[PDB]
Amino acid sequence: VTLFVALYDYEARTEDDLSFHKGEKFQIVNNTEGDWWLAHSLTTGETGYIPSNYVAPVD
Repeated sequence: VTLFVALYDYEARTEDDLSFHKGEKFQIVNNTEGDWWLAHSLTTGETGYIPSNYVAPVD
């Protein structure tokens, strides 16, 4: 798999998005439905939407 890392902090605004900190890592569950991706946090174990421009693939 390709994991992703947060480039910036983000505070959730809705019921279905995740709050996360810069440096948090994610496994992406779905990214075929636009620029908001369904992601799974490796810190919290939660799954929810994140803005895809806030993450980068881990080398």
